[PDB]
Amino acid sequence: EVIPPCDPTADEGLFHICIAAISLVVMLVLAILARRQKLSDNQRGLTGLLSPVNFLDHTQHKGLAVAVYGVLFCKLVGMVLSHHPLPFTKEVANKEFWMILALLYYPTLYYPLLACGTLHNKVGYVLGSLLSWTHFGILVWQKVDCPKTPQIYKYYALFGSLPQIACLAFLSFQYPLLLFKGLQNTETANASEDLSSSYYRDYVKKILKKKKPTKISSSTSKPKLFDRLRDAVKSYIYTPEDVFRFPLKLAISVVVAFIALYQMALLLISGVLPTLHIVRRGVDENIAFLLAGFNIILSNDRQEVVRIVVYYLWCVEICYVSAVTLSCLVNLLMLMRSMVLHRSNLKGLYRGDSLNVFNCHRSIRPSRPALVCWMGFTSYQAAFLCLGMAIQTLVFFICILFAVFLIIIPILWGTNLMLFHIIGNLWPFWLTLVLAALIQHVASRFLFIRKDGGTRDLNNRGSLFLLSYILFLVNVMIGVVLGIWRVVITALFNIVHLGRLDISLLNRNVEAFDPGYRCYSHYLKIEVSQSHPVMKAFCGLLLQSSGQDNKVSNAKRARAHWQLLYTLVNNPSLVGSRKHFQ
Amino acid sequence: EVIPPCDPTADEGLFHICIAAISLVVMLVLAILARRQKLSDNQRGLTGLLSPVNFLDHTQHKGLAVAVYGVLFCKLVGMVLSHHPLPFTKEVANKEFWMILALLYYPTLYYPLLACGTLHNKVGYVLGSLLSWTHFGILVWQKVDCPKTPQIYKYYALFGSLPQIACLAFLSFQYPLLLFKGLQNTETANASEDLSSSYYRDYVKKILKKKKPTKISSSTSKPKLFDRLRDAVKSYIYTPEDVFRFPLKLAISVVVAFIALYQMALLLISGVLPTLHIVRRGVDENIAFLLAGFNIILSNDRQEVVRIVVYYLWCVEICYVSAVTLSCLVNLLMLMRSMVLHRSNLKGLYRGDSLNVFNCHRSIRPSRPALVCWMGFTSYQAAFLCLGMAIQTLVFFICILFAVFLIIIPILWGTNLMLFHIIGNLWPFWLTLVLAALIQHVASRFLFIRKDGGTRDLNNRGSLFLLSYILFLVNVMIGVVLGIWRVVITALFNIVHLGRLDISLLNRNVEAFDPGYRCYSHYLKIEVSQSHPVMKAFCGLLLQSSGQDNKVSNAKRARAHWQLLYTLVNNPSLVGSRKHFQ
Amino acid sequence: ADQLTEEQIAEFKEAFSLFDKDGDGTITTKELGTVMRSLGQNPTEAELQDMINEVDADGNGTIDFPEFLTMMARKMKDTDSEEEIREAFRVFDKDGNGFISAAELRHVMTNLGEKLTDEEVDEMIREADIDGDGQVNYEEFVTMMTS
Amino acid sequence: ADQLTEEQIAEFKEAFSLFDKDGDGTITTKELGTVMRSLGQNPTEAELQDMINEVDADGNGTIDFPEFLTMMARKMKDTDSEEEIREAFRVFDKDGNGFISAAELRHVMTNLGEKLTDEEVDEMIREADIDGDGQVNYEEFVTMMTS
Ligand SMILES: CC(C)CCC[C@@H](C)[C@H]1CC[C@H]2[C@@H]3CC=C4C[C@@H](O)CC[C@]4(C)[C@H]3CC[C@]12C
Ligand SMILES: CC(C)CCC[C@@H](C)[C@H]1CC[C@H]2[C@@H]3CC=C4C[C@@H](O)CC[C@]4(C)[C@H]3CC[C@]12C
Ligand SMILES: [Ca+2]
Ligand SMILES: [Ca+2]
Ligand SMILES: [Ca+2]
Ligand SMILES: [Ca+2]
Ligand SMILES: [Ca+2]
Ligand SMILES: [Ca+2]
Ligand SMILES: [Ca+2]
Ligand SMILES: [Ca+2]
Repeated sequence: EVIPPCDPTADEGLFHICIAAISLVVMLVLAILARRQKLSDNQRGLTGLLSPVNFLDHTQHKGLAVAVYGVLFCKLVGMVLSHHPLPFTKEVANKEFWMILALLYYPTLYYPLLACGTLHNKVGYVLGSLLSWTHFGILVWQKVDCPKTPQIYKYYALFGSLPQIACLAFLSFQYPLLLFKGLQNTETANASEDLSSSYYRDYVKKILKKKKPTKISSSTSKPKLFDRLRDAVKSYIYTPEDVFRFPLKLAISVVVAFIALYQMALLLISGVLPTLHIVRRGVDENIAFLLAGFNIILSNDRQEVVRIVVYYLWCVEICYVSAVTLSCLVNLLMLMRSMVLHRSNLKGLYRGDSLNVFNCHRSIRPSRPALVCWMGFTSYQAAFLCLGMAIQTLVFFICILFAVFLIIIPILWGTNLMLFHIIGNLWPFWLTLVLAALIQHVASRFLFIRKDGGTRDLNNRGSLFLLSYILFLVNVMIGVVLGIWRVVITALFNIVHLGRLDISLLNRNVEAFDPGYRCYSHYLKIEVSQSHPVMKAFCGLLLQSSGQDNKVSNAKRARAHWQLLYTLVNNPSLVGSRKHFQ
Repeated sequence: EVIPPCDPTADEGLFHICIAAISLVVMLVLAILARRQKLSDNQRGLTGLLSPVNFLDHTQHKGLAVAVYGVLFCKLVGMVLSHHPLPFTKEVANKEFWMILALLYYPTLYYPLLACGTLHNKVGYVLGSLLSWTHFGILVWQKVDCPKTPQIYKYYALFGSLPQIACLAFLSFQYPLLLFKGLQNTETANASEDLSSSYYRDYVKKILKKKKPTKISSSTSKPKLFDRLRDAVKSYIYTPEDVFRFPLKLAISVVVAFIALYQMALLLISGVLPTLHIVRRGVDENIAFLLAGFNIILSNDRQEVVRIVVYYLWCVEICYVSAVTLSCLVNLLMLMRSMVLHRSNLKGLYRGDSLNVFNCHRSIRPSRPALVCWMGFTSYQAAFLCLGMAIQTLVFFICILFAVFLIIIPILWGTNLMLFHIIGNLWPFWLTLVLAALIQHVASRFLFIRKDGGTRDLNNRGSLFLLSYILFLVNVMIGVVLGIWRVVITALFNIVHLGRLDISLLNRNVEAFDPGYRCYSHYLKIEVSQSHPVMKAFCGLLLQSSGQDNKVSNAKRARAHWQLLYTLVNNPSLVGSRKHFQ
Repeated sequence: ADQLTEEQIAEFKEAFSLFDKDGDGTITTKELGTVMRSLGQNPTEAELQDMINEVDADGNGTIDFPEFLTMMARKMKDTDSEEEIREAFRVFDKDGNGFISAAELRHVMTNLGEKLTDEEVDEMIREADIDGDGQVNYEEFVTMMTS
Repeated sequence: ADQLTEEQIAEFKEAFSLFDKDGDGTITTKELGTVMRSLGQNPTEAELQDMINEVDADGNGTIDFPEFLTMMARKMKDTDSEEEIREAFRVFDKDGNGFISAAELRHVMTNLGEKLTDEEVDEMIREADIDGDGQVNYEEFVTMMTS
């Protein structure tokens, strides 16, 4: 009902031209410095441009990369809603084709932001800060004026840009903050990615020292239903004190999922309630009378029908709000749960142990299609969550109206009693499914099963073969109640765990065809074959001792020959695997 | 449109009185003979009545028990359809309560049929044959007159009783056939259930002799797409030459499932096509014109609308026939597949091996709720299949109209083109999901992955971290196509394998809450703890040698001491488990 | 009684477990008489004390697992694997002369416990003296494995 | 360098496998120089030939898995487990006198191969002779495990 003209939008067509002129310069400046520093693998193996931040480091600071992907995802959200958004200076060429290259446009535009972190010098952060000042400057100035927008909702683009604002603010408090750390000569250090931190050393230290905390304590005891409120804490515990740091590609995928949860929860609320209050206002009771009289019965008092139809459109709005707040809470509970399970999956794949040994009994081998699944694991995580919030809300919406219109209202008020004329006409029938299932459990523990010496339980036969024959046609009617439970409990479990990748929804025997669990294993297999935290700590002792260091070395060898013996005495089974492998 | 009066039905109220007078006598005759034979566990441990045929024998002849359960299931099918069927001489007492004790009535009525097989004498088969003559006599005579019945269909009760007729005919060719075998003095033998057949002896023989066929042959080679028509034969092969016989309770459950498949396939066809031909005849084109003119557009030629609406009600009948013949074929394919997998699950549980060791690593212990799942496993198998044919047909019906009304008709005729105005308006869009997924597979195998000596493949880094960043927003749009595939492939797999018990539909980590797989493991656990085919062959050497058999026995001991040595020489690891367990 | 794989021993390990509910690894009389009752028969307690005596060779009244293995190993075997008894001779004879002394016998019991008294060892060889010599033939060990 | 469980050795078995692509169980120079290149650095080939020489004690130019284990076992250990070196003394000393001879030393190499020549065995004990005696103290074995 309001339309703002915008001097920012009239300049946004030139801010498309301005910023893309800035981003093209800084990329080619970094092409000059790479021909002035004799860099490692960080150069492009096809042209020579810089790589962005190294993904196969576990000790690298992950504030920049989580920030930039958190911005690049939000521009995808706004791009779907606005139909037009980039016709601006290029040809359309069958306009739906022009809604494609914008997928390749935003990562090109934000590319010099990540590119500064790979150098750690006075050049990078000065160029890095001013760009993060600029994008934070343009967005905030666009939203101070014109908050009300006629696209979707009266406040939508303001609330739609709340992650994208605050995530650029993290770039503004990091590039000057890390430039200020250059006073301590943190720019004379180099891009050695195996820089022996305390993390790599303490992780090997945790393996060998472990024998002294291996001595266990006692066990505690908690009573009923508070341990049940404590075993749920045991699934909450993502915390525990550990020398363990995530991969970079996995750490991005949790936050980018968390932004995607925020965007679907806003799109569902602010797309439905506008078309509900309008009906709640514009009731047209004179017209809804003829809408009633053409199909159904007035049933009394056409004035009171205003009280009637409103008293149901309360409950449609109450249901659809409760459906989103249920579905948003569950996926919030799952990504927290998906955080602790990435920890235990990844330590168990260090050992080659018997946890994920359904495929870890085979060879670690970085094949071709293992690598494509790694290229773009973060996108799969945030894509399966947006479909999660769609289906879960569409299901729970129909699962609460079935409760509200059938058991909640009649216990509250008592208008319609449709189920209690069904269950009230089967009240002797469901007794016999109980009593026969009662007589099978009761007669088993007290007559057939005979606990004996050693608590070993045998059976009093003969009479049992009869009882499993009298109850034959009864147990078919129990077999229908378990039949609908198998269908239900598979439905709930397929939707709750629908937005997770670490878990396969199919059978044990056919896990490899579920495409979600397929791309997660091939991620986690190539992550351990490249950056294992023991061989990356091992080269630290061979590098930082080499750069900082006869019969005298034979005395070192005389210690070395004894330390070979001191290991083999306390480790017997290695002696065969020494002599067969010497 | 026809109504038969029935002199059988007017006598069926007395045939209810007649047969129940016969069945009560023969049960109490067997109570007298059990006080004249000093029987084993076959007596009731609460009253003293006979047990029916022993279920925990693997060598007992399974023609009787499969026949009687095949009759007892069919009476359940007819009992649901007729609302009234037993008001006849007893009180109604809230009539829906009177539709309950009939579940306990038919196994009481057919009880002396199974009870004859547990004696093997001249008394049993003479009494057994005449009863099987009688029930076969009454049913056939009821169906010679009055085939046409106004209940459901013109031929329904004739086609509805085709298993129940022919399964009593097996009782008529078994009780006189086994009575005729009593000429060879097969009634002087006893009810020793461990009767050492060739089965128990050859099964132990297959274990020890196995070392001489353990020498393997070569391997064959077959080209493409005929091996694909041969690996499907490898799932068909239920055949192979083996000394292996099913449990009795498992062997019943396949046939009773096969009858239940026949009954749902008849109820769906003969309940829907009557209400379809009537509309195909009684079209009322003058009335359907006003049915058309009140909602939609005539669009031409109200005479030709007769050709129009008929040309769609061809396809509704063609779809619903094809949906049943698809769903009947799949469950036919699954129970054949469920037959071979019961073989391999059960041999692998003899070993305690590493196949079903998700629970076989724990203790074999016949607990209380393990026994209830065994009591009535056959009912669960035939209950989950009737729900299988319901849902599978309801789903496939909606999955073919989506094909027939959208791709089949327009390629055939070309009236409506609803999808090819959707896909025709995205023809450049889906190219880029291909080309980016093309460029990830192509550039990986030819630039990054470097096969080296020893076929060990490493990667040319640096350039790859860039490519997994340019393609970030593209891979979200690939992540939606895999998102709907995860939802689809879980749906198909949940319906195809819905009528199986040997397979858990939930995750690996939560199999134990699926109630179908729960009752199958607790079956198969108590089946091996009672009748293992090695300890049941072991007591055969201790029984049939005891009833048919100093320094001379010390010479037998001098052979026995040497045979202890001959085993321990060729089996080294048992020596510790001999001396620690002597 | 020959060499077996892990699986072929794993089943006999399993079926042995269905007798001894103790987990101790041995079968008493009452640990046996319940199973015979479960398959129908009611044997005489004096007969069951005789029925263990065929299986038990150590005479301790209880049945070990290799005592359980040899009972099923005797009577369901093939006729002969002539090389494997010839393969057995390389352990029972250090000499290679084919003649197994009582001193060459006690070398094997030295490897495997030497559980029995030497008089009972002397009573073993008195069976194998149909050769007319008092010395174990190549065939004496063979006929003991056949019957 | 102390006693470990199966899991604690299983990881070092795994990280060793990421070097030797042969599966042979040993690391050459070119089997090493590819991994150092993969983490960025370009070492001198003469330096890499020196870098193996710290690890390899047998002097065959190649690295064994217990040769790989001791490198990580030295420098990330705790200060001392005083009982376990005292637990080690029961194998290195039959006498219980605490004094480890060259004859008591070669008993252990007899158990574990006796891979080295006796002159090189003689060059071992010449390190432990700061006691002023030519005899291994209780503490001589201790200081060799610390540094
Ligand atoms: C509870 C259900 C059966 C009620 C039906 C809901 C409606 C919306 C239909 C339409 C599409 C259907 C969904 C599509 C496919 C799946 C994925 C499967 O892994 C779980 C069931 C689930 C999620 C279906 C449930 C039922 C469904 C959601
Ligand atoms: C293919 C589907 C989604 C189309 C929807 C079909 C209609 C009939 C709805 C109504 C009830 C729904 C079914 C009920 C529950 C289940 C069990 C689940 O383990 C697989 C999906 C399945 C079988 C649903 C599929 C969709 C469904 C069949
Ligand atoms: Ca015992
Ligand atoms: Ca014994
Ligand atoms: Ca000799
Ligand atoms: Ca002789
Ligand atoms: Ca090698
Ligand atoms: Ca070496
Ligand atoms: Ca000494
Ligand atoms: Ca000294």
